[PDB]
Amino acid sequence: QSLQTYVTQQLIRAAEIRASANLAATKMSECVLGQSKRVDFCGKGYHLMSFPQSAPHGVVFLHVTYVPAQEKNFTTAPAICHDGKAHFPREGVFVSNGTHWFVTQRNFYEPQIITTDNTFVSGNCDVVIGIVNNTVYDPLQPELDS
Amino acid sequence: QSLQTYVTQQLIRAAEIRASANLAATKMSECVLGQSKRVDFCGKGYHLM
Amino acid sequence: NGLTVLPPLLTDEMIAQYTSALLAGTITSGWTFGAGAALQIPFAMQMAYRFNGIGVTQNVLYENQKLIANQFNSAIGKIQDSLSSTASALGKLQDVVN
Ligand SMILES: *[C@@H]1O[C@H](CO)[C@@H](O[C@@H]2O[C@H](CO)[C@@H](O)[C@H](O)[C@H]2NC(C)=O)[C@H](O)[C@H]1NC(C)=O
Ligand SMILES: *[C@@H]1O[C@H](CO)[C@@H](O[C@@H]2O[C@H](CO)[C@@H](O)[C@H](O)[C@H]2NC(C)=O)[C@H](O)[C@H]1NC(C)=O
Ligand SMILES: *[C@@H]1O[C@H](CO)[C@@H](O)[C@H](O)[C@H]1NC(C)=O
Ligand SMILES: *[C@@H]1O[C@H](CO)[C@@H](O)[C@H](O)[C@H]1NC(C)=O
Repeated sequence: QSLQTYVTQQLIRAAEIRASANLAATKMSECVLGQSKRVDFCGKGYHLMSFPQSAPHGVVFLHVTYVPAQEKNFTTAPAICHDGKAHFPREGVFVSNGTHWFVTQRNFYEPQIITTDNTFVSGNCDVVIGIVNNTVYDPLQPELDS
Repeated sequence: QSLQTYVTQQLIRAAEIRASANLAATKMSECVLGQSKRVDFCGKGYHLM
Repeated sequence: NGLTVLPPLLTDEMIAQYTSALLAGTITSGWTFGAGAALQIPFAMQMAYRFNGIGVTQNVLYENQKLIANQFNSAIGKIQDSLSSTASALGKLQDVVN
C-alpha cells in the first residue's frame, strides 16, 4: 500500500513534469527557433529572441524583448481631409505636436511629413467620425513645377 | 485493490489522452482551418496547409 | 468529520478588481499595457488597428463606425439575455462545483 501510494503520486507528478516538458519544447520551437507573436508567451514586452541555457532537470530561456519607453502625449486623428479626400495612414498613426501634423509608426516616435506616399485615400470628408483638416503633400508636384 | 489500481492508472492515462486530444483539436484549428505562424507547430519548414 | 474549507487568497472583490484593470487597460490602451506602460489610444483607433490585424483595411472601420459600434453593443445585449435565461451556460463551472 506504501509502494502503490508512491507510484500513484509519481505517475501524477510525471504528468505535471510532462506538461512542463511539452511547454518547454514549445518555447524552444517558437521562442528560440522562431520569433513569437503570442503575447507574454516568450516573456513580457514584444518578443525579439530567446536563448536556451541548460539547468539541472530543466531549461532556462533568456527572453530578449523590446519594451517601449518615454511616451509623449500627442493629439491624434483617424484620417486627414485634403481636397475632399479622406486619407488614412498606410502604416502608423497621425499625430500632432500642437500646431503641425505628422504620421509616425505605432511603436516608436518617428514623425514623417504626411504625403500621398505614406497615406491612402478612401471616400471623402463627410463619413469619418473625427477627421481633421490638414494638407497632404504630393511628392510628384514639385518635380513637375521645378 | 486491483480494481482501484486499474481505475487509477486509467484516470491518469485518460488525462494523457485528453492532453493529446486538446493538442489534436488545437492542430485542427490552427494547421487545417488556418495557416500557422507558430514555428514547428504544423511540422518543420514554413507551414503552408 | 475533520473536513475544512480554506478561503482563497484573492477575495472575489480582488478578482473583480483585477478584471476591472484588464478591462480598463484593454479599452483605454489596447494591447500596449501587456507590452509595457498603458499607452492611451482612442477606442475607434484601437479598433482600426484591430481591423488591420485581421487584414481588413482600417478605413473599413472608420467608414462603418456606427454600424460596427451598434453590432458590438447589440451583441453585448444578447450575452446578458443568454446568461439571464440560461443557467446551463455556466455548465463547466457548475460541473466542477458538483
Ligand atoms: C511642431 O513641429 C514643427 C516641425 O518640426 C515645428 O516647426 C519648426 O520649428 C522650428 C523652431 O521654431 C523652426 O525653426 C522651423 O522653421 C519650423 N518649421 C516649420 C515647417 O514651420 C514646430 O515648431 C513644432 N511645434 C511645437 C509646438 O512643438
Ligand atoms: C475642413 O474643411 C471643410 C471644407 O473646407 C470645412 O467644412 C465646410 O466646408 C464647406 C465646403 O465644403 C464650406 O463652405 C464651409 O465653410 C466649411 N465649414 C466651416 C465651418 O469651415 C470644415 O469645417 C473644415 N474642418 C473642420 C473645422 O471641421
Ligand atoms: C498625458 O496628459 C495627461 C493630462 O491630460 C497627464 O496627466 C499625463 O501625465 C500625460 N502623460 C504623458 C506620458 O505625458
Ligand atoms: C472628440 O470629442 C469632441 C467633443 O468632446 C468632438 O467635438 C470631436 O469631434 C471628437 N473628436 C474625435 C476625433 O472623435
